[PDB]
Amino acid sequence: SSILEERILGTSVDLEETGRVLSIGDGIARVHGLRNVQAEEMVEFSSGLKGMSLNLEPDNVGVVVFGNDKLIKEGDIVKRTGAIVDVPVGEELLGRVVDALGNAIDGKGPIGSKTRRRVGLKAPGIIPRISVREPMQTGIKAVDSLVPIGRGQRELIIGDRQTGKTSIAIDTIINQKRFNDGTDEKKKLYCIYVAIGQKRSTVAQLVKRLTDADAMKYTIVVSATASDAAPLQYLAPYSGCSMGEYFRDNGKHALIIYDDLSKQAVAYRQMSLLLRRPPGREAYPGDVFYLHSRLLERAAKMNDAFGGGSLTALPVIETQAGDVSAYIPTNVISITDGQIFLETELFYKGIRPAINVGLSVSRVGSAAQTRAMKQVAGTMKLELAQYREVAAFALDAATQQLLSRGVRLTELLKQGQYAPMAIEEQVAVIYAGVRGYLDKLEPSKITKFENAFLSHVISQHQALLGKIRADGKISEETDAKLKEIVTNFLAGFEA
Amino acid sequence: QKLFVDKIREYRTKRQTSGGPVDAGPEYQQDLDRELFKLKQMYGKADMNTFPNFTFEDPKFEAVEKPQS
Amino acid sequence: AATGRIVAVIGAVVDVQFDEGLPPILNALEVQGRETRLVLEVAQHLGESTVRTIAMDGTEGLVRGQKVLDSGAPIKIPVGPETLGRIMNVIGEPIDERGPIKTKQFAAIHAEAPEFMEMSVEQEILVTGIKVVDLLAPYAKGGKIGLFGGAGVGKTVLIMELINNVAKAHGGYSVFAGVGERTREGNDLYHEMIESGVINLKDATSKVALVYGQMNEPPGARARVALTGLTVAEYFRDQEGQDVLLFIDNIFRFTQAGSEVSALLGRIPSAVGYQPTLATDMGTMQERITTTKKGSITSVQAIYVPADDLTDPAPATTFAHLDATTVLSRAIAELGIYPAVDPLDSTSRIMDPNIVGSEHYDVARGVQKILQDYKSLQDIIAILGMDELSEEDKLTVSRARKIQRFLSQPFQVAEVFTGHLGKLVPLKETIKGFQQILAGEYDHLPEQAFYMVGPIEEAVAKADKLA
Amino acid sequence: RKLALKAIDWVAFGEIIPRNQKAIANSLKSWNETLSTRLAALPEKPPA
Amino acid sequence: DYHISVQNMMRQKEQEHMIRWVEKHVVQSISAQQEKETIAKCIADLKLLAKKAQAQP
Amino acid sequence: VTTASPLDEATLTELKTVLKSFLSKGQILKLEVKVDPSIMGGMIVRIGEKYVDMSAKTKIQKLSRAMR
Ligand SMILES: Nc1ncnc2c1ncn2[C@@H]1O[C@H](COP(=O)(O)OP(=O)(O)OP(=O)(O)O)[C@@H](O)[C@H]1O
Ligand SMILES: Nc1ncnc2c1ncn2[C@@H]1O[C@H](COP(=O)(O)OP(=O)(O)O)[C@@H](O)[C@H]1O
Ligand SMILES: [Mg+2]
Ligand SMILES: [Mg+2]
Repeated sequence: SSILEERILGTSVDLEETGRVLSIGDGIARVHGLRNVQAEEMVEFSSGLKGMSLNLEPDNVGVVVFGNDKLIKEGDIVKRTGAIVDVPVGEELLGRVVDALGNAIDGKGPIGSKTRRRVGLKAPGIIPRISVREPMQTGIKAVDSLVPIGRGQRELIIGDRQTGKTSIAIDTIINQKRFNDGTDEKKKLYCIYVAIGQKRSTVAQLVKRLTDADAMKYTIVVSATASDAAPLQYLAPYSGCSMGEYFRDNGKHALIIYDDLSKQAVAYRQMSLLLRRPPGREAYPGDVFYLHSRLLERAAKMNDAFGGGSLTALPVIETQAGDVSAYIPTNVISITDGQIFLETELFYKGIRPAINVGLSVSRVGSAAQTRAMKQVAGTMKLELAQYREVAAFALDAATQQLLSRGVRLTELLKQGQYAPMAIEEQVAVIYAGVRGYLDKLEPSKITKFENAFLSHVISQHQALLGKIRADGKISEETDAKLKEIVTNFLAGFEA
Repeated sequence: QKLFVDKIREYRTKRQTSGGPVDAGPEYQQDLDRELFKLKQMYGKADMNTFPNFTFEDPKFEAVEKPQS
Repeated sequence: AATGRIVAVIGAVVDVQFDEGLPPILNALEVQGRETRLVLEVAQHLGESTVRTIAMDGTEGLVRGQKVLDSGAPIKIPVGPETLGRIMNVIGEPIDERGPIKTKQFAAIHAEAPEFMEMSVEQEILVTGIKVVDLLAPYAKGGKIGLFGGAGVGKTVLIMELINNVAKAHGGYSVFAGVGERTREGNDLYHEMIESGVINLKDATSKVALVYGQMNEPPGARARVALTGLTVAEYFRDQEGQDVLLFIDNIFRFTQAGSEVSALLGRIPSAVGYQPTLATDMGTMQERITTTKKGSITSVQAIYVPADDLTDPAPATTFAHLDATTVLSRAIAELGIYPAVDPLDSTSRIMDPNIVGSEHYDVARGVQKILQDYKSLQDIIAILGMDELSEEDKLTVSRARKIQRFLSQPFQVAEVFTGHLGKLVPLKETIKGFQQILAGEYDHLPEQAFYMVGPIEEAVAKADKLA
Repeated sequence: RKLALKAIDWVAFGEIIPRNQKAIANSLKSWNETLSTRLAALPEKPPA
Repeated sequence: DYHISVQNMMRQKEQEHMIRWVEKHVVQSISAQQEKETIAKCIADLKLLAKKAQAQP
Repeated sequence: VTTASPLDEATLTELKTVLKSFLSKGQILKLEVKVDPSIMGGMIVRIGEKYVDMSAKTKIQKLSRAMR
């Protein structure tokens, strides 16, 4: 009872500058009035809505609304706040779900923040940067061994609909728990997820999936669903990048994900056409390239004079009927540092996740990769490269052995869902395959062997894994041990 | 200030009630009962302090009992 | 409340000028001096005390200077438990010649979507008795379902089969909304629902309500019927605790009708002639058909693809609002396989081992892999011929061709013009029948014995007769 | 609870008299592996 | 867990209804005569407030 | 100047006296007296592009307690 009395217990009025509305329709308002108004400045309406001014013309100002427009009507009053649009920032936002402007929608309560930051800022130049040198681990076997990713990089995920793009990011987010539940702060990573254009129930299921694995304690979710106004979907990614930049400048590392960048361009096209600007190709605005180029340039690796922080990005794109030579995808292909391709034909042939290893690339050259993994992955590259060039015809000395090894190697890369692996276990499981210990078993039974052998190795040989983790490389004694373990378990495992 | 003090006075008037809202509401009790029933159905039926304790035997006991043993 | 004057009439767009008391957006207005009621809806505020509206009926006979009166609220329709067994229209007037509808309360068409904290995340399965759907892309309870297909491929036969199989045994209510379709089909549906017993004319035991606006109406009406159905669907979910089934026929006409007025409103067309606001106004309508912490709604929608094109902007933005997809193909229908469901292009959200079980999932993945492999040999067979293949390829070709036949099925609603008898298969029999074919136990039977039958036992008997 | 089991060599275990006992050993492999997996899955100490 | 959840739900419902009652009775209590007398007091107060604001060029 | 009820002419000339004080450098102010009873009570003043709102709009402020 007294709580509400104290809430109402805690009123000043002052002059303000004002314009009057001339017209209103379809979310665009024409305002007569305001004289000393800056470009890209936030204004406020009578009822409580908010807007931003983009067109400054001799006789009127064009204002876009951040919400519904059924309450604005001709003759109303508009005031100017005096500040360019900005969002709250800090580390009190961890574990919360907020909208595009930093308002809680999860029902917990107000957010106690002390800092604000603009959404449109410039990327770091040439001096404050340094090379990329540290690894970013995901838990996917086919990614950590053939398409490695460093800290400070940009990587593209591109494919058709219903191929598996979201689950890669969901698995990547979960894997980071084993580092955040530790001691040293030089190997922790924070995560940010941004949803653009999706429906609410999918986001609810995603949040429930995250909270049952104890991962919400270090994640931030920013959502602008399909029922929101176009300006909010247009503004959402920058509002999340500005939240990510806070960690980068204080010696910490962070990760950000933009889901369906293709759905921001449609909102930009809708917003621009209603402002009476001429169209272009497919009625897109004339500068859709500059919309993403200034966004994907803000991820960088800072040197020691500025702290040593970093920020990583993973955009997502969708293509129509597997057409990679369209308008929008070609723009974003030429900006990033690499891409991962997903296909339906591989999806229906039992290859899940459906990664096309013949086209996926990573322009880092394995500069940031553990020493142990290189020894067993550099040799798997050659095996698969030589397998692909022969084993597709729609002798025994060379050909039969080649595809006998290749069919075994393909089966090793398949993996389940919501279960990433540590690095050393992947090293062991690949070490078993590459050396030829499994060239006798029928390929149909490889997965059961993988599962049983992993469980046995985890339980009975916990001391061996620590050696590989601590040393970072294999040794003669370790190599001696592994052969005996593998041969004995293979002999005993025949069921 | 004037509106604030008026609302404070009315909040104190609300506090003057012996118990419950001034307007009990013909449907407030019905809505509360419906919500409680939905919560009970979703969470399952539970008694005040019932603590059952029943222990089963060993399931699928595997032995060496065989003709060749 | 206030009076205006008509200033311009062009097609289905009318402009009014108010001396005082400018009405707000989305209010309804009434025209004075007509035999039949005519209602207008406010859309824009132009300036100089003028508004631009959209009509809900024909606009022939209007003269500049005529009087228009204000109402003060959006369109309101009668809603309640007495709409069961009746037929309404866009603005809630009875068209079944049985008198007025006496309900206690009314409701407005336009509202807002449920918030984020009211969502439910439970998932179950729904059994339909059709082999392809249950085996490959099963449905769910309280989810959204869409049926894609061209013209003449069979969407409405499937909708009527689903009605016949599911609606009758349901314990809750049902709502059918028809947008932009044939009138004679509505008459047929009304008469057969009278005959079955769902609609009762002498008591209060009906369990369906009907709302219609067909393809003989001006575009203003066809852009607003689906919300009229949505309102009566939502009343049974919120005020009462009930499970509701909602059937919508050709929701594509909701989008097409909106682009016939975009040009008259003074906008720049975006792409293939569509209006710039195509995704936002679809998202506004779709987000209201959901399941909350007060009830459940199950949706079945039929969608149309122009000129057999799946990349058209209209059907390409509906994929993101569904939980299960069923795509129909003309090429399959040419070969005589009914229903013509494409097995390599249909998905569902609950196809995972931890919901449907391991065995079902393994069988589905095996049949999909076998189907995919046979598609990659078409170029060689089409030119060089069957003789160039090895033995294993011939075996895979024979097994895939046998599997394709067994996916067809006879429907009960098609018995009149096909000379067959309807069938209904349980789930276990389908799983076991596909396991047996995958295991090769029936390699000694002709491929023509697996055509238009139910359970697997009927294949051996038809093969035995066809010796 | 705490366990005290004896390590075995399955290579020599297969050498013991297998006549008319192959099925028993095949079942024993499954039981011995699966029970160990289940035991390792859950902590021996009582929950919190 | 069950009992705690039920009690919390009851608390939330009561808070919401009390807020609604207070606001509605504020609107109801405000009467035309109250408005006249309060508007006279406000004429004095707001004239002084305008003097205060105008004192700051 | 906008008000819910018609203010007295003596209060009107007092208001003119203080409004000229705000006007400072300029000419004779043009006063439009408007009586809108929609507001519960208060006073709304516009002077060029300046704008001060002192009316029953504070109910929204008191309603915001429910949010926080
Ligand atoms: N490794 C995997 N094993 C099994 N199923 C998988 C795997 N990866 C993805 N799937 C399944 O693939 C389907 C599609 O996955 P996902 O939701 O990631 O697709 P998407 O590319 O995001 O699609 P959309 O365009 O609809 O958003 C889901 O049913 C998911 O369970
Ligand atoms: N299951 C079926 N069995 C036999 N014929 C069918 C079946 N489904 C569709 N057809 C054919 O399609 C025609 C009806 O098409 P229709 O369902 O009206 O297509 P749409 O739903 O696209 O309008 C019928 O004349 C019939 O010949
Ligand atoms: Mg996705
Ligand atoms: Mg049809």
